[PDB]
Amino acid sequence: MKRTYQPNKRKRQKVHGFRKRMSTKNGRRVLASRRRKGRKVISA
Amino acid sequence: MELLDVIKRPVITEKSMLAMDEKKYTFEVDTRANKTLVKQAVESAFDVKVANVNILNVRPKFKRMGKYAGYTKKRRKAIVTLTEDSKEIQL
Amino acid sequence: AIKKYKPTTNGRRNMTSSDFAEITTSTPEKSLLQPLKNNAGRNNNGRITVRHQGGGHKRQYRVIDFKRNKDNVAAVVKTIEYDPNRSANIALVHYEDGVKAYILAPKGLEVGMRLVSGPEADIKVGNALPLENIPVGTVIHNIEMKPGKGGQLIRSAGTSAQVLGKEGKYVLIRLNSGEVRMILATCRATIGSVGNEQHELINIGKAGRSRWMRKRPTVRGSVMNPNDHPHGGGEGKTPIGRKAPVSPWGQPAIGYKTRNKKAKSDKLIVRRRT
RNA sequence: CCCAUGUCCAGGUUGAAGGUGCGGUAAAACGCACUGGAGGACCGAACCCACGUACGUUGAAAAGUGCGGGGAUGAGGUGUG
RNA sequence: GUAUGAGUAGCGAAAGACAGGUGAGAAUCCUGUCCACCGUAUGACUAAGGUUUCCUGGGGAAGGCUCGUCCGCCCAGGGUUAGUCGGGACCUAAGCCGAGGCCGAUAGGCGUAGGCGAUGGACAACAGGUUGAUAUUCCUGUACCAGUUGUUUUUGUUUGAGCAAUGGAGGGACGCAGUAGGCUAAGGAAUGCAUGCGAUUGGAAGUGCAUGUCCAAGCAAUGAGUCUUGAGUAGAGUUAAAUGCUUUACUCUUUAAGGACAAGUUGUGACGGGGAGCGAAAUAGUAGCGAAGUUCCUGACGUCACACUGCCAAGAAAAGCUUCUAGUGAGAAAACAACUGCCCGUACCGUAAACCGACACAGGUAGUCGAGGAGAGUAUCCUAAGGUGAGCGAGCGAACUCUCGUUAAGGAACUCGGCAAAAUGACCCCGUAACUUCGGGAGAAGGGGUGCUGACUUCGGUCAGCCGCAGUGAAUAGGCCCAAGCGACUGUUUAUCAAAAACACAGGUCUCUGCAAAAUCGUAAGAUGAAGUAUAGGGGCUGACGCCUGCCCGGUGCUGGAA
RNA sequence: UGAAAUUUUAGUACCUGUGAAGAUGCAGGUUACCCGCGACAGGACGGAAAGACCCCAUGGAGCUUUACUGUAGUUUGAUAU
Ligand SMILES: [K+]
Ligand SMILES: [K+]
Ligand SMILES: [K+]
Ligand SMILES: [K+]
Ligand SMILES: [K+]
Ligand SMILES: [K+]
Ligand SMILES: [K+]
Ligand SMILES: [K+]
Ligand SMILES: [K+]
Ligand SMILES: [K+]
Ligand SMILES: [K+]
Ligand SMILES: [K+]
Ligand SMILES: [K+]
Ligand SMILES: [K+]
Ligand SMILES: [K+]
Ligand SMILES: [K+]
Ligand SMILES: [K+]
Ligand SMILES: [K+]
Ligand SMILES: [K+]
Ligand SMILES: [K+]
Ligand SMILES: [K+]
Ligand SMILES: [K+]
Ligand SMILES: [K+]
Ligand SMILES: [K+]
Ligand SMILES: [K+]
Ligand SMILES: [K+]
Ligand SMILES: [K+]
Ligand SMILES: [K+]
Ligand SMILES: [K+]
Ligand SMILES: [K+]
Ligand SMILES: [K+]
Ligand SMILES: [K+]
Ligand SMILES: [K+]
Ligand SMILES: [K+]
Ligand SMILES: [K+]
Ligand SMILES: [K+]
Ligand SMILES: [K+]
Ligand SMILES: [K+]
Ligand SMILES: [Mg+2]
Ligand SMILES: [Mg+2]
Ligand SMILES: [Mg+2]
Ligand SMILES: [Mg+2]
Ligand SMILES: [Mg+2]
Ligand SMILES: [Mg+2]
Ligand SMILES: [Mg+2]
Ligand SMILES: [Mg+2]
Ligand SMILES: [Mg+2]
Ligand SMILES: [Mg+2]
Ligand SMILES: [Mg+2]
Ligand SMILES: [Mg+2]
Ligand SMILES: [Mg+2]
Ligand SMILES: [Mg+2]
Ligand SMILES: [Mg+2]
Ligand SMILES: [Mg+2]
Ligand SMILES: [Mg+2]
Ligand SMILES: [Mg+2]
Ligand SMILES: [Mg+2]
Ligand SMILES: [Mg+2]
Ligand SMILES: [Mg+2]
Ligand SMILES: [Mg+2]
Ligand SMILES: [Mg+2]
Ligand SMILES: [Mg+2]
Ligand SMILES: [Mg+2]
Ligand SMILES: [Mg+2]
Ligand SMILES: [Mg+2]
Ligand SMILES: [Mg+2]
Ligand SMILES: [Mg+2]
Ligand SMILES: [Mg+2]
Ligand SMILES: [Mg+2]
Ligand SMILES: [Mg+2]
Ligand SMILES: [Mg+2]
Ligand SMILES: [Mg+2]
Ligand SMILES: [Mg+2]
Ligand SMILES: [Mg+2]
Ligand SMILES: [Mg+2]
Ligand SMILES: [Mg+2]
Ligand SMILES: [Mg+2]
Ligand SMILES: [Mg+2]
Ligand SMILES: [Mg+2]
Ligand SMILES: [Mg+2]
Ligand SMILES: [Mg+2]
Ligand SMILES: [Mg+2]
Ligand SMILES: [Mg+2]
Repeated sequence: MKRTYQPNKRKRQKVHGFRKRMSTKNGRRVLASRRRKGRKVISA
Repeated sequence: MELLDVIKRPVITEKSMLAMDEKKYTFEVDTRANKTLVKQAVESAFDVKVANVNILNVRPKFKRMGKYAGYTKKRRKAIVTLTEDSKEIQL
Repeated sequence: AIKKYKPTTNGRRNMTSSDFAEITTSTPEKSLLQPLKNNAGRNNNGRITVRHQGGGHKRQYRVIDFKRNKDNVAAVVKTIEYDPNRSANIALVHYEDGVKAYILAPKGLEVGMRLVSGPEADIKVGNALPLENIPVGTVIHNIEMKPGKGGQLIRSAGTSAQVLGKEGKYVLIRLNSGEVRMILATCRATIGSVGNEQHELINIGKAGRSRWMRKRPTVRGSVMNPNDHPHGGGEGKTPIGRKAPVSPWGQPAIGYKTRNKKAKSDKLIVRRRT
């Protein structure tokens, strides 16, 4: 029974990282929304 | 950074005292200081001659008081070995 | 020739392959090798655009000289080599000036032949000449459609075309498909026919061999679901159950022509076939 | 599913093509030995899989375990990106 | 928020016993002894992941399915040392970003140059010791790599040593399978060597018992072997040039010669270190001391080395590196001495109680090492090194349920169905049918042998004898046959009720497609098809192979025609 | 050491009958001292899941086609370039 979550530092950053979010207009929209909501952590 | 700002404080512990017996002294240094800069700063400050400098990064350590939890500040530790025929650092 | 394996195993049963007798070496030319990746039928969007492709053995690209535009000096045929990229074999040839190149190996080519290219080259297997210089009735291959572009037509193993005549600035040609068309007289071609004629007769023998050759399984539309293929669905085996069989995207699959009706090349195609 | 680049498959068994020798013939085909080591080949661990059954079924487990079961140099398993 | 069920289910695979100690309190914590368990692992390393869980000293609120004096918990201190290891200051693959550029209601999409990007290439250090916690990082010893300064020694200074391209080249540079050979680890035996001991339960001072039985990198010398023809002439090229490289003809050489590689061995590294064991106080088995380190047997797909052979499915790139000139050039080279060498990771767990599973969860987790007897073996049983006794127990030994052993006579009468279980099972020998695509069927079937002790063996046997109910005496190992349907076959499939006759398949056939091909993704640009070209590519159907595949073109499609 | 599903309150018998037509609870009669423990599963139309069968809603979704109406594409003409 291999489960869905297989941790990996590099993959987390490459997929959900701050620079990845900033590379795309929609990723920047996510960052804006997180800031507006006030999330302490806006990116992985 | 200023040479005087490079070295922050000595480290006094069982391990560091044993090191002193071998004529190597442990100092907390600015986290951005490379061991070459550390060597220059030690020489200017203490007039001794440095044989080698071994540097290592101490990770921030998790702590908690009551309802609050955080991390101690990260540190940078440098073990400086003086040459023979050199004055000792007096603390 | 074709060697038939003894039926030692059901997989090996009925299998045949080539003996590679013509092949003289197995060490390609380092200078002419190029890297190739297996696109596996996926385009820049990453979507599968051509089904049933992918996997299989790794290959290196051999830079073939389809242009044959080096007319100054003669090229001596050094070796006949297997080419993983094409059905036909290739020939490594050394030009007397020291330039190494690969060409298609015509039927009857042999090590030591001194090929030449240019208008004055004699009509010998492996020579290259502009179509205007090739006498009628000659059998040729590696025909180029535009001058200087390099041979494009008649390159598969065992294929060949025949020169039928001249007219205006064009040359009448019967292609391997039986289609007769005009081709610009300044286009070049190689005298002869592409070697390795036996290629067609190989019996692959087992599924794993197709997988080696980079063919992934083909699934019949009749055994898909309705949302997958127009033939999909129905209880049990079903007939086509439509006006005509169609591709996965509804294009009729039997007899329905697809050539563009306003093709510019109709003016040059004299007699069609296929 | 695919791409690039790595990596894994204890140990046994069988004996294809080809080759050599001797027969045989005008030359052959062909025959007999030896050699040779092919295979989605055979048996079988690791590995992968999941056919039968019992149990489990507020479980040890939101799909498993026990006993057996199939594949195991390939259309193979698997890692990293 | 609190009840009921209820002091009920459950307390999550397995062996512990006792003595002593600690302490308010002990089945559960510590110590000791015996016993037991794993041992191709439940041992030893590592990558990811986790992120302080590591060490030391305290604590017993909560967490731990019981307990707890204890813990991966809580509290306080402490712990990760690199020119050489892995990464960066090196290279590139897939893929990604992308100056200009192309395309596009907006947003943006695509892409050249150029970059990024290891899982690959390149690249200089090892042995021992030391701490409670780090070690190829610290220390001792002995090195190497890049560079700076300086001393000395040679040689060159513009008829110019030397350096040297972003340029020309070479090289890097590569698959799979198959055995064979060399070498070394590894393993085993010895009345080899060294040390220690002589047993009390009847016997043994000997061929008794136990334990050990060797050491780098670097440097030097060599080396099992492995690959490879080597010159010369005349040309032609290599955007300029070249002595380099590529190459065409022509001579001579080719059992060789020359050249390029090479595991490993010997010496030194070593007056060093380890090492059975002996063993100190002032408080341990710890300072410290410390013998021997032979021969023989087996012997690695570990290494030479993808070396050789064979095969088809035809098996990265770039840099480093080596050469060539072009350019650049007044300084160079050697030895020696001293000196310089940055950032990041380094703790600990890691077939797990520390990772993925909500749990201290019978699941999952890449790679390396992985011993002995019997054995083909990493199977199997019992063991070595090493690790562990599983975080509720004490009784009792009812039904019933589960897991397992045995079972008179019968032997499928059970049942939807021989489901389950039983039976067969290893090796050696004899022997083996229909049918067949000649390969198989086939381990068909059906039989026989297996222990121990002598003798002789051509070393595999044979002959003789002995014992038992039984000799692959345990463990681990096919049940078989006749016949029919379906599917040719190996494969694939509904993760988690269906593994099949379903899908695929090789083969067949039809049809499209002349290349800016057809087809497909996309508004487009741009892509795949394909750096392919009708013996190719796409689509439909059928589905090995063998024998065959009849009649109908009126209707519907397609194709052609054009009055 | 210590849950859970369930649970209107319950001092919670049997027969025949009655009743929304299948009663522990209603009628007549019978039986039965109070409280438990170990077992079994006939009943509580037992628990679990606002039945998936069936029907209905001018509900939903996926699919088909010579259903209706559109439409991407493909093609043909005019016209501009
Ligand atoms: K948050
Ligand atoms: K076959
Ligand atoms: K080919
Ligand atoms: K098919
Ligand atoms: K169907
Ligand atoms: K099972
Ligand atoms: K409760
Ligand atoms: K209760
Ligand atoms: K404690
Ligand atoms: K490093
Ligand atoms: K790497
Ligand atoms: K040079
Ligand atoms: K070394
Ligand atoms: K040595
Ligand atoms: K470390
Ligand atoms: K053995
Ligand atoms: K073993
Ligand atoms: K316990
Ligand atoms: K009892
Ligand atoms: K029972
Ligand atoms: K019976
Ligand atoms: K049979
Ligand atoms: K017997
Ligand atoms: K067996
Ligand atoms: K089938
Ligand atoms: K089939
Ligand atoms: K059939
Ligand atoms: K099956
Ligand atoms: K299927
Ligand atoms: K057929
Ligand atoms: K077809
Ligand atoms: K059909
Ligand atoms: K087919
Ligand atoms: K008809
Ligand atoms: K018709
Ligand atoms: K009612
Ligand atoms: K009941
Ligand atoms: K639905
Ligand atoms: Mg460091
Ligand atoms: Mg296809
Ligand atoms: Mg279906
Ligand atoms: Mg449809
Ligand atoms: Mg249908
Ligand atoms: Mg039907
Ligand atoms: Mg097989
Ligand atoms: Mg696994
Ligand atoms: Mg599966
Ligand atoms: Mg099988
Ligand atoms: Mg098998
Ligand atoms: Mg109860
Ligand atoms: Mg337990
Ligand atoms: Mg085992
Ligand atoms: Mg601890
Ligand atoms: Mg503690
Ligand atoms: Mg407790
Ligand atoms: Mg490195
Ligand atoms: Mg882009
Ligand atoms: Mg731009
Ligand atoms: Mg290195
Ligand atoms: Mg440690
Ligand atoms: Mg005695
Ligand atoms: Mg030039
Ligand atoms: Mg070997
Ligand atoms: Mg460590
Ligand atoms: Mg676990
Ligand atoms: Mg055991
Ligand atoms: Mg019986
Ligand atoms: Mg009996
Ligand atoms: Mg019966
Ligand atoms: Mg019966
Ligand atoms: Mg059975
Ligand atoms: Mg046995
Ligand atoms: Mg089948
Ligand atoms: Mg199968
Ligand atoms: Mg299923
Ligand atoms: Mg199943
Ligand atoms: Mg079919
Ligand atoms: Mg009534
Ligand atoms: Mg009633
Ligand atoms: Mg009442
Ligand atoms: Mg009621
Ligand atoms: Mg109910
Ligand atoms: Mg309802």
